[PDB]
Amino acid sequence: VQLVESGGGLVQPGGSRKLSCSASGFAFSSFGMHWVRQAPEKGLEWVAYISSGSGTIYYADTVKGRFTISRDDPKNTLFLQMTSLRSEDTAMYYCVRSIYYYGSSPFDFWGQGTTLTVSSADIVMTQATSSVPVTPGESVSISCRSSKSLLHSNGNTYLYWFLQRPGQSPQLLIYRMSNLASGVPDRFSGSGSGTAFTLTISRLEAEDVGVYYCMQHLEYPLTFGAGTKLEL
Amino acid sequence: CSCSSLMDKECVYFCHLDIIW
Amino acid sequence: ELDQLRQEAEQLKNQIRDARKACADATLSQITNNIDPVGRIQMRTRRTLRGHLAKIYAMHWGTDSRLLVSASQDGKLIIWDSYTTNKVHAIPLRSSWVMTCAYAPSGNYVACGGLDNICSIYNLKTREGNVRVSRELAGHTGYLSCCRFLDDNQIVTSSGDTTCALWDIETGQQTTTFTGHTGDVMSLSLAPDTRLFVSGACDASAKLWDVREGMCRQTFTGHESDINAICFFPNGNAFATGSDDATCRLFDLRADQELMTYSHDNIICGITSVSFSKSGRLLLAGYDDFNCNVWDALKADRAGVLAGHDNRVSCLGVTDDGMAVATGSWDSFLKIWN
Amino acid sequence: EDKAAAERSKMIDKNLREDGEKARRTLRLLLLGADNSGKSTISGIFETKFQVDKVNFHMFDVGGQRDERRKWIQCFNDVTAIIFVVDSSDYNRLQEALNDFKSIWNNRWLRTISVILFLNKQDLLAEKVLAGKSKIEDYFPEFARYTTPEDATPEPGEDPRVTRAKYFIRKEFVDISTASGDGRHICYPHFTCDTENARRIFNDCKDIILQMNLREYNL
Amino acid sequence: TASIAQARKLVEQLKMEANIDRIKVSKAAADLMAYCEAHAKEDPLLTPVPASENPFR
Amino acid sequence: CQGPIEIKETFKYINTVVSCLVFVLGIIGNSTLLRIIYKNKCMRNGPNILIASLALGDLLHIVIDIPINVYKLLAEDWPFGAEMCKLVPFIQKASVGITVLSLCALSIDRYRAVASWSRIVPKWTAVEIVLIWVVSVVLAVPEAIGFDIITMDYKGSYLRICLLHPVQKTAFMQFYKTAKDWWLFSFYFCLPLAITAFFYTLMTCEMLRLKQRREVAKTVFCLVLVFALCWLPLHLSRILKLTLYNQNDPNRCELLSFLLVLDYIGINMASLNSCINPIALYLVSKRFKNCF
Repeated sequence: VQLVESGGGLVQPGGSRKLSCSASGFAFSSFGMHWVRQAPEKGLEWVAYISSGSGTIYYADTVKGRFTISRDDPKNTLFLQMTSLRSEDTAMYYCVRSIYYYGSSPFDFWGQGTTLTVSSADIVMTQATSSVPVTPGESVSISCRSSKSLLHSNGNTYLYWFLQRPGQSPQLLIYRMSNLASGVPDRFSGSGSGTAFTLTISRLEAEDVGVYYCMQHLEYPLTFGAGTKLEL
Repeated sequence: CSCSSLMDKECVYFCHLDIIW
Repeated sequence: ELDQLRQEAEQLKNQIRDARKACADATLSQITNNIDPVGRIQMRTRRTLRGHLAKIYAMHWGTDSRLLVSASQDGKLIIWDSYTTNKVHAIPLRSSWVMTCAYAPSGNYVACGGLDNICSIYNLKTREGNVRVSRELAGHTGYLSCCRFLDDNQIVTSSGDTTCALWDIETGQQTTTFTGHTGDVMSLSLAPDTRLFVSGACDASAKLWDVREGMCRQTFTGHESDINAICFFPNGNAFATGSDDATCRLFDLRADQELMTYSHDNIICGITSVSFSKSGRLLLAGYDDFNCNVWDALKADRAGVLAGHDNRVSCLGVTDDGMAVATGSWDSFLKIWN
Repeated sequence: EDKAAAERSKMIDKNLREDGEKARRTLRLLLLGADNSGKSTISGIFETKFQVDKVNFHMFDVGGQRDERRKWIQCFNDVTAIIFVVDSSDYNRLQEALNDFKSIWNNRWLRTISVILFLNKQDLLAEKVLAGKSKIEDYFPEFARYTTPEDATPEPGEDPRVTRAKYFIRKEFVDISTASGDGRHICYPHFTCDTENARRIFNDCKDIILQMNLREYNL
Repeated sequence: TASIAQARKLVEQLKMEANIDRIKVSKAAADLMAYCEAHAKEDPLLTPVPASENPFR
Repeated sequence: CQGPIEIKETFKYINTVVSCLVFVLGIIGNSTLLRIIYKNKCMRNGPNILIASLALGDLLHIVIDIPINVYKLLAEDWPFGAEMCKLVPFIQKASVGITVLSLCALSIDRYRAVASWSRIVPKWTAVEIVLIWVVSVVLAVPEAIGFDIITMDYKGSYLRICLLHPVQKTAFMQFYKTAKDWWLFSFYFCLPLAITAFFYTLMTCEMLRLKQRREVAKTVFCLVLVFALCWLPLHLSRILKLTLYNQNDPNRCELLSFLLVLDYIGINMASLNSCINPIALYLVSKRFKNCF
């Protein structure tokens, strides 16, 4: 499983270019793809999403009907057409891979990304704090507030947690309540009461430092909360 | 069944005794 | 000499028959005459699981009451979602001919087998996403008939080689072999504590085994014809098995005897599947006709009729929490009951 | 995410139908017979990949099974036809071959499914009756009272003793097939030795398919 | 030969099976009835759950 | 002229005994098919609903026409009102409109499997049956509007005659009566008997190019042939009207008498066609013979 994104760099504003991501190590046709943008020293933001077989294609409400994302399973490559470029479109674009079924792990693998630099009535995710220094060996807990309750009548919420270590793409930590992701230690735990959602760490280690991100999946806009940074 | 709109006594009597179709 | 061996064997059979007759002080029908009859129970089809391309042969529930595994002769192991009916996985079997499928209690593995003499196990939690076969077991030279999971590493399989095999996933080789049966063992069930497993064959006999000692412990031959399916009681010291003679019999490990016989004059076809409820109050058996019958385990009374299948039933399953019942037939439909 | 989960289900069932539609254009076949008969002339289950007249035929040959045949056949209720191979050359195993024949003819599951017969090694039968060391066909003395039928024209340049023997075997084959089952299914007695087997099996498969289709139309 | 070995295995298996302990069927029946009546309230099949708590409807 | 036919009493007697016999034979005949097609679940194939629809059409066929055709022999008053006076011609046209195309529909589906190398309620069949049950009403709704009750005094009587009104009301209905004989012939005989003969022969050619195949070829050929000769006398009677009817010659007294003879024997025999198919399936199908 490895994602490589090519293209970007300095571009004249108002121009057009093609962004391509190469997928390997998994069956491309059976996976859904998401695009997320990370502007320099700001928070995460959803861009576009394409499903398996391109049956449904969704875009961010801010750029709805503007960009174009396409996939080609036989050639094993994902494309994102940059129709127009503004000052808001300079960001650290990451490619995300996922499937949606019972027990699935959405947003579990994130690509390294490529750098592109230019020359309402939706749920909003907010965090009480923005940064805190935590000494190694102790327990650190954070909390998040959602505009609307994420407790769907099915019986589970849709709050996701991520760890973006400095110099690499974010990795999934927790995708649901009372369960853990893959390839992550068991010290991480999370719980929610429907209004205030909290994430707890049993014991913070040296590799656990970074910035924590939260994303809800109820309502496709998929807003990303403000990052909480840790210092040692 | 009636070939015309006149008295057509024979034709109207026949269609009055005719099968219903 | 040689005839002395047969004489001693006959003496042993007579001794066990006399011991069983002496231990049969009374029958529990007299005891259960006091208890309240369960009465008529009617269940509706809360979900119709369309999508199968051919006749379904076997199925196995998961640890949770939401995941479903079904196997059909078309060669497609497809995992379904009980609550929302959407397909979860579709594993194209290498061999079209399959007869059994088991879901691991941990949920990370699934297995299938049939006339291919191969016990193919698949990993459902691969990082690549698609389902791939972890390994195939070819030790059995006969047709595979049933498989049950002890854990993520051990699986108990019954095949047409008149033998039951316990496998190790890590090594892929047989751990213990049970060869006390004379007919081809077909149906295999584990105790809730995963300490003993019981099975039946075409010799009209059901034998209880222990997975580690690799030897037979108990035998039951109260049937009059071929038996098809057999399952463990919820508590763990009892079991009941169906048969082709349109009769069901329940046995107790401590008693080492038959207790009831579930038979009706109306029924003319044999049993193809059998499973208890969560508490053992209701005994559910799949029959060779186009419907399914539900029996009371203690009173041996007729409770209800489960129609809705246009072709013979071939499989039956009950959730761990007892919330739902899944019956599969050759009509390419999984019917979920409650 | 109901929408994403439903699309995955909509993806799976479409592939099931797409891969299941191609499973109907290919017709399945079942091969059964004694070990003496040359079934392979025409692991576990052996499947042969061959086709004729734009339709694929899947012949399923079993192996490893010792003697049990009354319930492993349950899986083969769907296959439209069954191929039976009889080693008529040897008379010693002829009696046990017909006991197997009566076993599957009267199966509680094979009651609406026809069978196709292939008397392999018909040549070896020919030189056996031509020469000595062969008598009564190791049968009941009722063969003496039998008479050759003139209804069917033998292949030209035939031995009248050879034709008497083979037609007698077919006559009892017809008798054993018509004893039970009524008009639910019809046994197809055919001879084999032979590059015409592929053509012969296709017409037999077309006949039962044609006969089954008219049976479902109740005409 | 194989027949004598098979007969010896059969007689040893019969002896081992006969050497096991057996209890009266009345006590086993009473235990089974007690277990059935103890878990009766936890069996949805015996007592159907209301549609509010039914995961299917 | 001494009356149009002054109804010979013998003619009424033979019709009453022969129509009642057809009625009971028709009633038990198709209803048994409906009972078998509904009580049993296995007999719910694609052709089975098509066969049941033909029997259902044959059910509604003999229910309406037979009681009122045989009544007019006893007396002609139409004591059913003007609202229903348009109901029988509309429904009875729709009564046989389903049956005439059901035979065509059965021939369409029978040719499919005979010409196919594979076989075993189909979506196409479900649409196919739905289309016929409405297209018959749509093609018979011109009969609903146009029929009326007219008073006429024949030498002194309170006779309420019934026929298609010569005023035609709408100009479209004027075209309807002018081609009423030919439209009935074209859409009940010309179009149906052509496709059911071309396709069945194609099925026979494919099936043949063997005793069962030859025998099944005769029963379908007999079924189409008996259908042609059963509805011919009723349709031929109107054919003679539109061809050689003349007012100048004073032969209308005998001409109407002869055609009225052909009208009642044709409709009684046409009702027999509605009841020979369920008895036809009994003698050709082993699945229905043992299910009786």
